[PDB]
Amino acid sequence: LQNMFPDMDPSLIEDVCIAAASRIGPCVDALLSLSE
Amino acid sequence: SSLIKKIEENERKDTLNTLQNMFPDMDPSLIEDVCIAAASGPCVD
Amino acid sequence: MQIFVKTLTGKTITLEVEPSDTIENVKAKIQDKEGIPPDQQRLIFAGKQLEDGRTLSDYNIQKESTLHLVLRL
Repeated sequence: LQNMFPDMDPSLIEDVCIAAASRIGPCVDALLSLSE
Repeated sequence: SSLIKKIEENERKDTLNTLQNMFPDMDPSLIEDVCIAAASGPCVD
Repeated sequence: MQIFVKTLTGKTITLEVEPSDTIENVKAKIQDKEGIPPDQQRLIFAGKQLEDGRTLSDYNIQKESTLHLVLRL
């Protein structure tokens, strides 16, 4: 990922990975759905 | 295989802690079944 | 008053806000310190997704409450 975005803030990259490789996003979409 | 399971089991624990904090009034066991069924390249997104 | 926002890595940042500030206003500040555009920010508090046009008071967000930032992936 660093070799893909070599100028990006190394700390901003790591941040995005630990979200996809956790899929906390879809888990949130699923929990929010239970009250709709 | 009782090693890959531990790895998959370790990351899920982390997510479970976060989710419970975001949804304090929800049943932890429910969040767990949801997490297990929940989705995941993407990092490049 | 101070409020807290839990970032992507679980780290907490502080924001100085007024109860009448909007979620939009809060997202703007988060962009300043986290490098995430508002449109890619999703904020969660007390089991609810916060909407841009509502205020902190609207969600009963008080001094030292913690909001959760989730990357819109």
